[PDB]
Amino acid sequence: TPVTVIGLGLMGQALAGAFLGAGHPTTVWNRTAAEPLVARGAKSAGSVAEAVAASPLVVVCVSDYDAVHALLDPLDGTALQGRTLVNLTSGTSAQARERAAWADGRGADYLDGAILAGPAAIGTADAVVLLSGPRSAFDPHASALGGLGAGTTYLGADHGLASLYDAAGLVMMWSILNGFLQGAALLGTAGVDATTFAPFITQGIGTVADWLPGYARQIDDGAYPADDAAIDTHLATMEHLIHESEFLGVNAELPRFIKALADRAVADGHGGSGYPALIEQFRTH
Amino acid sequence: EHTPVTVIGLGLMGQALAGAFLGAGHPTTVWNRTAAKEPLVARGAKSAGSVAEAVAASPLVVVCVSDYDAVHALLDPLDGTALQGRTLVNLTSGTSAQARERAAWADGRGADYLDGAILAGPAAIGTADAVVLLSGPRSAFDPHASALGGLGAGTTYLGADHGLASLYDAAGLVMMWSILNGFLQGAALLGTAGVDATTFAPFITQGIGTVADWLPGYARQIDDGAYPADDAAIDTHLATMEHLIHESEFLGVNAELPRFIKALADRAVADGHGGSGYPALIEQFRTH
Ligand SMILES: NC(=O)c1ccc[n+]([C@@H]2O[C@H](COP(=O)([O-])OP(=O)(O)OC[C@H]3O[C@@H](n4cnc5c(N)ncnc54)[C@H](OP(=O)(O)O)[C@@H]3O)[C@@H](O)[C@H]2O)c1
Ligand SMILES: NC(=O)c1ccc[n+]([C@@H]2O[C@H](COP(=O)([O-])OP(=O)(O)OC[C@H]3O[C@@H](n4cnc5c(N)ncnc54)[C@H](OP(=O)(O)O)[C@@H]3O)[C@@H](O)[C@H]2O)c1
Repeated sequence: TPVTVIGLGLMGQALAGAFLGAGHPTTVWNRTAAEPLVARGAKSAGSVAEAVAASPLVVVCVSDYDAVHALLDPLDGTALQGRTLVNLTSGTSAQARERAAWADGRGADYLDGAILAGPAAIGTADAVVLLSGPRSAFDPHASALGGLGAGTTYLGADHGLASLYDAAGLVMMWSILNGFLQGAALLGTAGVDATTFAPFITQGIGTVADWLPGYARQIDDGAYPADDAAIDTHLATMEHLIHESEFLGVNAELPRFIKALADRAVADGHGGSGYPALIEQFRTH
Repeated sequence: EHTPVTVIGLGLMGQALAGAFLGAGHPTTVWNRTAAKEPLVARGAKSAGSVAEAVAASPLVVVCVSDYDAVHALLDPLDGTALQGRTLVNLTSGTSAQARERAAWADGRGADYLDGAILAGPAAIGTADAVVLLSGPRSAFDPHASALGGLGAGTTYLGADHGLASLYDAAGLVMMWSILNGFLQGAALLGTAGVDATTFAPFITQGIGTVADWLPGYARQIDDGAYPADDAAIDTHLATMEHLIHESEFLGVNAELPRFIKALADRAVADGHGGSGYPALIEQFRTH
């Protein structure tokens, strides 16, 4: 099964590498042409149009959806007819949904994706690559695409999903790093080093993560039982976190933000509910 | 051993504590404002007439009540002699300043003092799931180490400062609220497309594990003043944070959290740490 890869930054190379390493006749193109991939078995290509004509499966990985626009919008109406396009460029759900409409009007199958791992992980069990789009676009190329890693996974029909998953993962990542930093600062005031702190906090991170499947069950019904842990009882402790932060002269913006949300929930009379009732705060504005 | 211990305060957590001390074979005296709050004296527990009697019963006294204002209310009125020669362990939640205050007070009252914090629910007490942090001087902790281990294998002594247990509790709490809020932001986003929280959860917990593994390394960076980019500099985060905001606004979900995240990164860029790795943001968390 021949496959084409458009875009050869760090990630584009990894992608092409995995397709060669899995035995695919692999055609390649980049703006700045120029090499190692053609030195393994890769056929290099003269233009974008030649790259697209080479394979029924076309993969795109460039910096943003503006670059995607730049390389794909100029193509002939016929160039994509009957082909499957897989766009692994990072972007928003709206960008993905747009390319899906565009690709449909250009007579093509389209999968929108997102890579959640570094270039080194591609082709291993560490790779996570999410795909969204219709089954008719994915099933025929499932074997080919599995070549990027066992973590290559199909999320469902709506082309917006990969983006949304990538967003949920990113906000969680920033949330954790910032929580960690707030912690290290606090403890640093008493001279405890970050490296002493870390093993403590990773144990705790694991504990909290185990609570989430249950919080998900609560969110999927509209049912937020207190379980001796109601939002009201969090409130006092959040004040302490703020007072402690202020008093030691570290930043308190994060603790104050945390208290703000809980106050809102109390103000809509959800004081008596479990923490996951805060989903309503995250749903509005 | 049959080494006697007293427990003052019998809310959910106070009961669990007293339960663990009985279950470990300790002659266990008990007191609560709302007396008869009973099942404990129905196991082998001796109940007590007043706070003073409870303190006179045991060389080891443990306190677990709602806040340090309550602690003030029950302990300040005692005679100067009532605590002489005893070890007081306060497992009430509070601030480092509240802990350091009681340590001074307890010292002037002729007592050894450990300040602690419980990081687990009542059910976990007496098991391997219990985490109970203790801080204070070795002289206060060593002679009662066996007794206190009876609360769980996760019972741990943090060192001399009477403020450390509070500070560890704070770090753990802020991390906990940070993760839950991240999770809720995610669920709201994915909810717009009809994907259920329970579908989402296994995806996010895989990721949480991946990020946690980065932290020992981030700690090493923070402990030197050295924040190398590792092909992942704060500048390169910046574009993506804008997308998270634009996505949030556009789908009509809350965007305060994504905006807050971008705010901090902007500050770091404005002090010319754009080129550094993410852990250079510790400086933002250390000021204002
Ligand atoms: N590497 C990672 O850590 C990682 C992880 C997950 C996802 N991703 C995503 O993968 C995608 C690719 O990133 P990358 O690793 O390739 O980083 P990158 O090196 O910045 O991307 C470079 C690729 O984009 C092309 N490009 C950029 N602007 C262009 C334009 N106006 N016209 C034509 N081509 C343009 C570059 O062509 P030139 O030859 O002209 O430079 C090159 O092919 C990005 O969405 C990135 O977010 C990356
Ligand atoms: N349970 C948990 O999930 C958990 C987890 C970690 C830490 N903790 C901590 O454990 C400590 C105790 O909380 P808990 O869960 O046992 O709370 P609780 O169910 O509110 O029990 C609170 C205790 O506070 C006492 N109290 C409050 N004000 C008082 C006063 N002015 N004078 C005398 N006694 C007073 C109550 O006695 P009355 O019954 O007579 O009112 C009761 O024994 C708290 O600091 C809490 O943060 C609890």
